[PDB]
Amino acid sequence: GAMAPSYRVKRMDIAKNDEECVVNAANPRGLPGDGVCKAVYKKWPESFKNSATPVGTAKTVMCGTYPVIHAVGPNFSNYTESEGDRELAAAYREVAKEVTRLGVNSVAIPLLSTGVYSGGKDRLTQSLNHLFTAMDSTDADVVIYCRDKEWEKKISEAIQMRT
Ligand SMILES: [Cl-]
Ligand SMILES: [Cl-]
Ligand SMILES: [Cl-]
Repeated sequence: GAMAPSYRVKRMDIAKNDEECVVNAANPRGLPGDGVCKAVYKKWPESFKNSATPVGTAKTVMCGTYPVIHAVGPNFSNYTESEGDRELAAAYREVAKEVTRLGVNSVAIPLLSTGVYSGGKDRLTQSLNHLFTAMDSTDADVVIYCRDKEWEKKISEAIQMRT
């Protein structure tokens, strides 16, 4: 575990992370996809061997010795708000199980279901709060990756609020 487990936020491409493993915002079919998923496919394409997994789950595939945790959030275009919220919470719970099992001291994580799976809604707070619920009991250093300047400020504020 990390000496003093922390949360941090960075505004940059998660494919250039400085952590011991990465969480992909995957699709259920293990396809290259777009956004975070396409960046992850370009950087770790070996990790997409048998990476298909259902919504609300995470499946880890090694690229060399570097673990890629494929986490499948719900597409809110297809799910009800209620069922989508349950599957989004579940995906993060499965990420915490994998991070624990791998014994890593640090993980790079995107906000699941906040881009093309958002159903056109701002889900920063919803997604981040499910991330915290799952990861708070882990002792890995968590580094959240985002691309928008206003998102970086709001995520940083939420981290700092808990102290
Ligand atoms: Cl970048
Ligand atoms: Cl997304
Ligand atoms: Cl973003």
